[PDB]
Parts: sequence; structure tokens; C-alpha cells
Amino acid sequence: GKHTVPYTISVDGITALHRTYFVFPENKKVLYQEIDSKVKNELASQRGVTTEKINNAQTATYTLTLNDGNKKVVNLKKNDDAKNSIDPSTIKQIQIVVK
Ligand SMILES: [Zn+2]
Ligand SMILES: [Zn+2]
Repeated sequence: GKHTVPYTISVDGITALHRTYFVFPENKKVLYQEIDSKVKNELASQRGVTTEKINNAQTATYTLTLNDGNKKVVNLKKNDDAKNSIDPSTIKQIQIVVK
């Protein structure tokens, strides 16, 4: 019913909280913008990394590792694929990185 996706946050080479997960309703497609939103939300609440902080960072991205082992990197500063859709059920893990 609910798809859990473990995620980690790295900022300036450091990581804080452990075993944190995003939750998505099973097999219901979402726009990447929705995942972008959940990601920015946590960056802000857990690391105090606001939208303004993302825009001024050298690099700000999140890497999706899909169930089949492949990966897809999304740029948080400007996500062209913000319109594209994806089945969250295909996502195994998310690695958020900002520097
Ligand atoms: Zn699932
Ligand atoms: Zn695939």
C-alpha cells in the first residue's frame, strides 16, 4: 500500500541522521517535482539547507537507485525532468548530495 524509500543526506561531506525514509503510495506515478519537494523539505529541516542555499551551492543533486540497479541523477538547482514522471515503486534508494 505504501512504498518506503530509504534516503541519506550529505552536505559538505558530512551526514547526520540515520535510517530515514520517504513514503509513496504504491504504483502511483508522480512527477519528479514531487520528489524534488520532499528532498528540499528534508534538506531544510534536517540540515538547514534552504532553496536559497541550494542555488548558491557548487553542486546540489540527488541520485535515485532503481530496483533494477540503474541510477538517475537529478539536479536540484534546475531540474529539466521536473515534468517527467516516474513510478516511485521502482525507486530503491535516494542519495542526496550538496557541496
Ligand atoms: Zn514498495
Ligand atoms: Zn529501469
